[PDB]
Amino acid sequence: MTFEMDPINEPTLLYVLFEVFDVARVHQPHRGVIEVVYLRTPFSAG
Amino acid sequence: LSAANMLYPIPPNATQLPIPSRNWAAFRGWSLTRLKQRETPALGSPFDPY
Amino acid sequence: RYSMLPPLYDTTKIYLIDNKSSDIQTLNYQNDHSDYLTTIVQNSDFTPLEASNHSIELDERSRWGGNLKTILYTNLPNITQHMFSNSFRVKMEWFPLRLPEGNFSETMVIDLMNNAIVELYLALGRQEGVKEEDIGVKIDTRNFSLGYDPQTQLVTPGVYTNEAMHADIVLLPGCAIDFTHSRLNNLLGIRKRFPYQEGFVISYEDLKGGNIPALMDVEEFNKSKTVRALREDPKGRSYHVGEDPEARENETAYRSWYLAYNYGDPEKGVRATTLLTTGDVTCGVEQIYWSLPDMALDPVTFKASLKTSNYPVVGTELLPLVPRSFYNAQAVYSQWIQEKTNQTHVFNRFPENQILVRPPAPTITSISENKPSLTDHGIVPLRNRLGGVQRVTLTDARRRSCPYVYKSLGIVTPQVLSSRT
Amino acid sequence: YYNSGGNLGVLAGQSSQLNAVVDLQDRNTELSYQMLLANTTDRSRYFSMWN
Repeated sequence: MTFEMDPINEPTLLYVLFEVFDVARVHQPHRGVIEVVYLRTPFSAG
Repeated sequence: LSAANMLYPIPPNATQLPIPSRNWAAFRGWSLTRLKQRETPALGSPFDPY
Repeated sequence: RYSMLPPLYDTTKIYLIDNKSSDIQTLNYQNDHSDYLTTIVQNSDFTPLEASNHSIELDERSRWGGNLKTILYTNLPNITQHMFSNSFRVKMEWFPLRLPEGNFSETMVIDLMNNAIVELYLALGRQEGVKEEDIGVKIDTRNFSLGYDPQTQLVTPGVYTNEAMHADIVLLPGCAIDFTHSRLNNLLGIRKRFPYQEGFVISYEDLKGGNIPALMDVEEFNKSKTVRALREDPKGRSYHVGEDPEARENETAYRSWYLAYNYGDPEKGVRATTLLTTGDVTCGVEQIYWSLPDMALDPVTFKASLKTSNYPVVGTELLPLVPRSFYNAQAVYSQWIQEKTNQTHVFNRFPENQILVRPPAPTITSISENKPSLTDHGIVPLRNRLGGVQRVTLTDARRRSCPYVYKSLGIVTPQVLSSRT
Repeated sequence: YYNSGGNLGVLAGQSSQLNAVVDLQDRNTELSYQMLLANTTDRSRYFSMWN
């Protein structure tokens, strides 16, 4: 990606955010067991 | 905002160029907006002295 | 299996290098060199902060173990407030003392202790009206029994033998030293015979039976063939020869824990309460509880608590504080040369007093040293979802998060153990 | 604290003893809650029990 921007004096930062699929399903087998599996699909996670 | 936010610093002029390789499955799109370095904090630490 | 790379099989190597923690400084603003955060994922394709997102997922069909290898080298100074190696307490009351921090030898620490005692005497200890020789605390590595002829009940030479033997505690009636929260006893050499009870509160009236024998006048002997004790220092300091009732008048009022440990009742004296120990300048060698919350499964009967130091312990090893002993035959001569070159008499403020003189340097100098240590901690159970960001914490034996740790490196080799789960 | 590495929501069962919450340096859950409220409900009306 290349960004052309209006220049301003004070130093700044870019906050591009990639819209992804960030989901998590919670499985509760029995009486005090909670297991959550995460999945961020483009940006690998969980 | 199922998303993955990445912040790239900007010297007070001109343009910039991000990002290396990856996979790109189930990608939904982009959302871009400029913030100020002074205003944006660092959330990765218990305290931000700067 | 690692995402965006072909899967690996059987074993592999995971490096918890602390140098990678300097690439994610955003996560380690408040973290020292012993409680930092690192990233396992080491690939140049991503910045380290982004590579911290990815996680290494060992297969869930096996219980993955791991051999943990450690490289550690802490630059811990000998005398610290962190290790309770500088605290001190002297009664006459109950004035605490502090020693300057830094790496010092046994004789240097003894000299600093004496200097601190003298300085506290000069600070409000003498303004109230206490005469300067009435100081009742001294640490003299001497045996006040050499050349003590029983028939004359006095030591024949006019000077106490200036040898090393073992460090002791010299106590006058009244004033005494009682340190329980400090570890100076480990380096000077004394330990409780029955610890765990209350603390180390050896004082006067405890060292009964070891009063320092007096010394005879060499000049008066050569002048008139007469024998009597030194009742007066040439500079004007009484030796308390006639004091300390219930003890014969040929002994001074000082108690001298050494010569009270020996030449005394073993079942009733200080022998039954304290025992000699070789001077370990490291204030007692300790161990570091290697702790790592993320990959290693919690060992048996440990729980993850709130304290940043009270994390579950993955492994342990000896603290790299190895006291190496040096031998110098002319230790006293070297001490005299050092005193001359110091150009000041701060460490020896009573060169003429036979009891208040600066203690001789021991012939066995055992200055501490810091060395890197590589240890193998055996097989450690792991998880199946080893994350990117990991916490690596090294803590004291009391779970106090020792901050002097430098270059703490851990290597983990996963292995397959059992099956399922 | 939501996405700091040092501070985590270690919510877990008594027997599993494994964290059920993971946050990795990217999920701006604060902005997530902001957008969620701004989309589901109108935000010109102030609710005082939260801010």
